[PDB]
Amino acid sequence: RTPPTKVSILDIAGVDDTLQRLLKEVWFPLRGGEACEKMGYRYDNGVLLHGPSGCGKTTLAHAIAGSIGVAFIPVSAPSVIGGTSGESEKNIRDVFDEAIRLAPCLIFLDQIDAIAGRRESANKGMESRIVAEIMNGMDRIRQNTPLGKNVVVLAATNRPEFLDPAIRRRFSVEIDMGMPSERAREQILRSLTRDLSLADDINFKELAKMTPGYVGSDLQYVVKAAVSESFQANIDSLLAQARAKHPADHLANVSQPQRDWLLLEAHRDEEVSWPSTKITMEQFRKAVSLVQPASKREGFSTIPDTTWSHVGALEDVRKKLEMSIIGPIKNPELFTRVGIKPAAGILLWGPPGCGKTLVAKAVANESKANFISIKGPELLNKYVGESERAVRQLFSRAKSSAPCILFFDQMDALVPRRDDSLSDASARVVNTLLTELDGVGDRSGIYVIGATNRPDMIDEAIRRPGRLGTSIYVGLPSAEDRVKILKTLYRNTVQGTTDADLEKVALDLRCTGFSGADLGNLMQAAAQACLERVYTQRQQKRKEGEEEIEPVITMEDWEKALNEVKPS
Amino acid sequence: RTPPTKVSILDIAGVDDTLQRLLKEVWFPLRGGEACEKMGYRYDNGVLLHGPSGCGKTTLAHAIAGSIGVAFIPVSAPSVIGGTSGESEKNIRDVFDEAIRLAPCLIFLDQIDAIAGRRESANKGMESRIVAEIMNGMDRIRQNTPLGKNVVVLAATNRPEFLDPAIRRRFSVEIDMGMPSERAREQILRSLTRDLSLADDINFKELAKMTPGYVGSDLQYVVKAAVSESFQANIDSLLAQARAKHPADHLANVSQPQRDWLLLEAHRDEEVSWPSTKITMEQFRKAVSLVQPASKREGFSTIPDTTWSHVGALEDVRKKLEMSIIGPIKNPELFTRVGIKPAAGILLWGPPGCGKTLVAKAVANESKANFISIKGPELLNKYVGESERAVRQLFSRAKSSAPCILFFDQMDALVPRRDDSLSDASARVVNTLLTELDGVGDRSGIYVIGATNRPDMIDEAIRRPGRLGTSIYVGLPSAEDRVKILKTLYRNTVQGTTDADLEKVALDLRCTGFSGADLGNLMQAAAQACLERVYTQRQQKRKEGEEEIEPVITMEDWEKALNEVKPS
Ligand SMILES: Nc1ncnc2c1ncn2[C@@H]1O[C@H](COP(=O)(O)OP(=O)(O)OP(=O)(O)O)[C@@H](O)[C@H]1O
Ligand SMILES: Nc1ncnc2c1ncn2[C@@H]1O[C@H](COP(=O)(O)OP(=O)(O)OP(=O)(O)O)[C@@H](O)[C@H]1O
Ligand SMILES: Nc1ncnc2c1ncn2[C@@H]1O[C@H](COP(=O)(O)OP(=O)(O)OP(=O)(O)O)[C@@H](O)[C@H]1O
Repeated sequence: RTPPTKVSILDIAGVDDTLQRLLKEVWFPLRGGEACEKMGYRYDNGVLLHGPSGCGKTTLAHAIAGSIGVAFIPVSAPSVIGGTSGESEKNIRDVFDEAIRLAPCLIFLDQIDAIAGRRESANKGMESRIVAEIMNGMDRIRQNTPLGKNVVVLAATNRPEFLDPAIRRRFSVEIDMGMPSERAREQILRSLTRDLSLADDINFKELAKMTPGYVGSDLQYVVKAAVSESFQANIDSLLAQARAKHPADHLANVSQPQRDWLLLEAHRDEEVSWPSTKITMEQFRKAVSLVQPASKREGFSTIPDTTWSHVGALEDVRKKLEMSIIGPIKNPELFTRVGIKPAAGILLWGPPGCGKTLVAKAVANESKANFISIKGPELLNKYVGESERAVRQLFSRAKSSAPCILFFDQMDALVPRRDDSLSDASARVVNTLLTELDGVGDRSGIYVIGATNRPDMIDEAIRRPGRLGTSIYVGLPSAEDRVKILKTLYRNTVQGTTDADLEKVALDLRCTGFSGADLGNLMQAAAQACLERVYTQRQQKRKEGEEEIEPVITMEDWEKALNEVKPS
Repeated sequence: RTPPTKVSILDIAGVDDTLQRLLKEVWFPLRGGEACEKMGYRYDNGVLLHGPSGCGKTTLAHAIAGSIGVAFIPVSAPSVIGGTSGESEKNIRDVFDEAIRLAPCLIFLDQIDAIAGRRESANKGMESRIVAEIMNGMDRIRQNTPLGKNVVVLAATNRPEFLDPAIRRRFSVEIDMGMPSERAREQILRSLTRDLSLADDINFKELAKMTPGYVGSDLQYVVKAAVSESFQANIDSLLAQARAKHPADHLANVSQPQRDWLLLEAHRDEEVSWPSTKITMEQFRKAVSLVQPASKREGFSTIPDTTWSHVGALEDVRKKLEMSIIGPIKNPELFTRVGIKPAAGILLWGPPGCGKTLVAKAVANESKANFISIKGPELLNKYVGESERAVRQLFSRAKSSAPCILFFDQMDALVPRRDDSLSDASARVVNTLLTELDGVGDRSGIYVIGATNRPDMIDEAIRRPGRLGTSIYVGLPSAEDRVKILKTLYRNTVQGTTDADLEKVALDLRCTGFSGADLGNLMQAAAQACLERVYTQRQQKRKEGEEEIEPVITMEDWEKALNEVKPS
């Protein structure tokens, strides 16, 4: 005999539409058994749950069993496999036999791709035989049903493509338990927090927004982490209290952790009352920093510390960018009301990497959105079929994690091979690209930014609205801007600040023919030269004559570094 | 019923940070049970302890149990396995059932890779079933918990790669019990010596200091080795005594070991009184020399006697190296104040056998930091999913014992498999490597040095600053160095040594454009020419005229060999 378990039904949320459908399909046959028998009409047999790992498939099934109050028979992937070639099949029979005999019940097949994979991919005579056993069992249920047998077979899988097309046909109902979005994460957070006394400064909405690739289990842990962090105050109190009851002078201490441990060991039968404290928003942020995501090894690319303050001038461009990208992301309400469709893509042309990197990253950071950077010819192969498949993969990855900015650096290679007939490989890639661009735009969230140092030879087809229609021209040469950049870089140091020196450096001819990346390099070069001076002087004095170290940087260091460094 | 044991908590030391973390996670749920029940918040369930064998994992667990005063349930690797196919599973259930019933308790799973290894590596139907039983038990605990059930599951393993990824996910907290310290070894030595009568000249502190990568088991053996060494005096005494009782003249001897054996055999029923002697410091040093752990594949690697005085010239390279490695280790204050992130790695490229290994050791030695050397194909295994986990392990070990220099010799194997699509295994490994490199930059202490005799096909991604960005070019063209090499090779011969000849040979133009391998070949070539002279002369004289053979080598042989041989 196998009775049901006690799991919390108030734990799962964000699955409103799907749970409703499940309820409709499962409630009538299980709960009103007498009614279905009298009518003579047939019902739903198999319910397949799919989606990514940790999506709450196992929990949903467990919850449903507990809530209805029916008998739960858990069939895990390797639980039926035995030692001898026959015991496995015998067990499958017994499972189905006992199940049909006792009703109402819920049979749950957790991780089904391990038992019933494609019969062409399995060259073993045991695996094919097991699939056959399942099929036979399914038929037996169908025949017995009009008497008073009420059993529903639930199943969970992570990938539908790995399953045998034959079993797919047998199963009738399918529920998609998809990716936890911003809204979904918010809901999950609320479910977990339900039993906790939250403070007024805590905004679960803010937490959800700044939580990219976290799953239901991860969020569960973030909540637990916050709990431990809050109870550090009580630990400090106990330490002070212990050192007063049992002093032990300085004999109990060799280090800090060991002394704390020893005091607690001495106490033993001492019971203490713990005050119920509230958690802060700061504690949650601390907890979030210490937690790890799931999709971290893929094409994620983290957003740098680049803001608008790092970009000198280009105020007109800044405003235009805000309108296009920040407008639809932050204000969807505004766009729906007026009547226009959100953006798809923009194109940047002019100076190089320095200008492009500062633009691409600044906009991306500000929106607090994801960023992916694919640079020029670092995609092409000698073979005929991986290049196109790779491009498809990039867009799929981008689609999965929205909001995201997809950045294409140096497009002068791929695009001009259309106007004149030359290569076949280049033709295929560009055509796939055009195709991918047109496809996305209705659902949005994915904004494509293209950049090139050369605007002349480009195909007009790519330029067309809906693809990369917004052509933004970028230019960097101006003195006032350079001074601002120098100040911004030298702002992040921590006495001697020296403003006059910064202005003079900017005035020089060599500085005029520079870029953002060049100025950064100049700063680093000056720092290195200064270190050389400090090292040579200090070592000479210490050995011949221990003194203090001086991290101060003067003009002589800047001048020498300036003389050597060249642009691009 | 199973009550706690009485083990000394003052025995384990050197684990300050780790013990503190363990305290935080284990103290609150076990000690203040009433408080956690009232609040309704959830806590930590599983704590996994990893690291090498004899690191004190079993002792730490035992100590923690005794110190807190909770019930200790020891579950060893083969303690739950029975005779029939069902008794094993029944026992696992009973363990979890009794454990949840009685609280507060600590369940300790010692050596878990024997019970729950990878389910793909286990083709048995019993092993997979046992893993399933553990999973089911884990879930049962989680459900029961809000009532008043307080049980923490501790576990110890020697290798994280062998564990099933499924159980890894179930366990939440992980503690790394890495490299044993100087203080810790001192303590272990004292524990073992406890029953022995040590002399006054023995300083256990000195032993511990000069014992780098030895574990608890190794130290145990060093003590045993000392015992055998002392009892050699008694052996000599018995030998002399035996040769007096039963002389047997010279009939009992053909060799030395055999005669000794024969005498003892004759005696049989002769009982002798053994005097209790004290061990010396000299005997311990002798014992230490004969002991060897080797640790891992390469394991621990002590720093050689290589300084800057062993390297001829390359003064520019020396200064650059000092800046990068010695700069951040010795002067962290300087780097934080200026504003730049510490080094992560450098690359050494040039001609075959120029002394790349020697330069690497010199830098490491000078910083008085640790050194690990992993050479080319001495990394690859037969397994697939273990390669990536092994790389992760290396970085974890390096992180634990910082400051350390991680040296990769002959990188020509791993790096070129990016520019052209080879396979999937190579792709995963290199991507994991890039990931590991990016992570280490702010935390630092671990500086990665790469060396290769071939620079052509390498991915630019690895070359980027922050990874192996600093490309240092090395060569070998100095006269003084060549003389030293010639002397070193001609040192291993055994009359006529001749120093003047060696210097002149080095001076020649043909010698200037050479390498270490070339000089070795020249020496061999000269030896061959000399043999020809000896053979022709000896045969002519013996036949026409048996005389003696002359192994002497003059300058004429060297000159002829020198004329013919060409470089590479
Ligand atoms: N949608 C969700 N809402 C609340 N909690 C969740 C959700 N999804 C997962 N969790 C938490 O994560 C845990 C894992 O859930 P579960 O094992 O059901 O996921 P899964 O999709 O079945 O994973 P797998 O299929 O790989 O076993 C649950 O115990 C739950 O605490
Ligand atoms: N860190 C340490 N401090 C003091 N003594 C130690 C330490 N580590 C080991 N020892 C000594 O060595 C013995 C072995 O310890 P223990 O069995 O806990 O190591 P282990 O890591 O659990 O080994 P394994 O996991 O292979 O069983 C202990 O009884 C102790 O006397
Ligand atoms: N197997 C060895 N490992 C390290 N040092 C060696 C070895 N054999 C000789 N040496 C030392 O190095 C000098 C010889 O240099 P060699 O031509 O072997 O180049 P190397 O870089 O030291 O060795 P390798 O090229 O094998 O790394 C000698 O002075 C000798 O003392």
